[PDB]
Amino acid sequence: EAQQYYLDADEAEAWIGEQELYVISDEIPKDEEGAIVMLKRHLRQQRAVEDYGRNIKQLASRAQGLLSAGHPEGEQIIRLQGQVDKHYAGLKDVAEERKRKLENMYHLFQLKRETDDLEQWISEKELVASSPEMGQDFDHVTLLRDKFRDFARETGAIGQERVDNVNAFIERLIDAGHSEAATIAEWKDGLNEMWADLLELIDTRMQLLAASYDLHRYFYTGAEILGLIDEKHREFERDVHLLGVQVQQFQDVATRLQTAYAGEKAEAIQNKEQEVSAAWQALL
Amino acid sequence: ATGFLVSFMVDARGGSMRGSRHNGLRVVIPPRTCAAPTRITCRLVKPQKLSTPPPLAEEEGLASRIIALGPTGAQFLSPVIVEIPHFADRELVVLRSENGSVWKEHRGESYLDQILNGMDEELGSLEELEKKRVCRIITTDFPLYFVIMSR
Repeated sequence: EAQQYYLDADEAEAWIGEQELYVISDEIPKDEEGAIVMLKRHLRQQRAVEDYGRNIKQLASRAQGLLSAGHPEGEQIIRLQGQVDKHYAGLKDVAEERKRKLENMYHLFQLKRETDDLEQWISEKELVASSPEMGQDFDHVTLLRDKFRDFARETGAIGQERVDNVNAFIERLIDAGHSEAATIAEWKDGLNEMWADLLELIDTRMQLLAASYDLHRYFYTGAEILGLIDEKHREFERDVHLLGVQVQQFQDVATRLQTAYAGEKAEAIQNKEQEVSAAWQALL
Repeated sequence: ATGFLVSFMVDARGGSMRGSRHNGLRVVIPPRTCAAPTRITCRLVKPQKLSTPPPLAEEEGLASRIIALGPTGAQFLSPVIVEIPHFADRELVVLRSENGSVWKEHRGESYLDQILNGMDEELGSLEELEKKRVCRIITTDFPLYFVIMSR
């Protein structure tokens, strides 16, 4: 029976040695896939180690029974058990460390992939945001302006969510304690900055297009007014006072708009203003 | 406090703006220098991004990131001022590339009062800029890239 204990203890020792040096691995995953495979394999190996714990406890129980019974070799036996307990504890640690490492390498691969797809997506949205296309007439600019508004909105909505998700994820890693938290943080900072830049680029593009719309809206309105002056000329008391108000507005728009332009373009604005004024005077 | 991340609007009323991320990085568009509302972008790009980074002689080195001002190709009616911060025997040279494939050297003083076209802005002395390590690039147009180097 003590003779039997020794064999059992030697057997447990050999099993521990085998798991520690030969079953568990130091291999380092090259990629997410490789990591998933290694992790899956590692977790089963670790369940095996935990499961062996039953064997060890039972052996202690026997070493304790053999000691308390006053066996001649009770001191020798209780020592071997201490050595086994120790070696087993060493193996559980090594397994847990490995698990901690694989989870870190894995998660990081996921985050890196998700950050990259997102940064690329942002880069793509920026090109659309950089378009110079100003549009040839009023209907064309109306089109671009309306199309870009839809784009600004779809981009704002989808992007903010994706940004939020990468942020929440990055935070979860750091909160659970990750070996690479300093590097992950630089990624968050880089990503958040790009997002802000995209939202600003989107916004200036929109301001550009609003200004372009205003310029074309003015010329369009001038044309309408000339036709309206002409229509009345060829032609009631109230209608003219009202067309008169419409003219006064056009006059205000022309001055406001003038401050923004210079040279050829600014003059075109003035020419059209005077043309309208002259036509209006002819009527009165 | 109106600074920019990467762009801002400006019209013929002129306008002056500083990078909100980088105060030293300054863009001055004086009154009457562009014909219409223009959307100015100014982005600092890492060298590693170009297909043709500026060719480097033996003791030569970059002193700033690549600077992309937009829109590429834009012509102004007179000159505009862009101040770029840079990092600390040898000499500062601004280089520009019209389309990203060829780099050439770019290069005022008494012009300052003139080119501002009446703008109430307090430009620094060239000596104050050297202390703070900023370069003043005066240009009437934007090439794709400008960079600051030392030879």
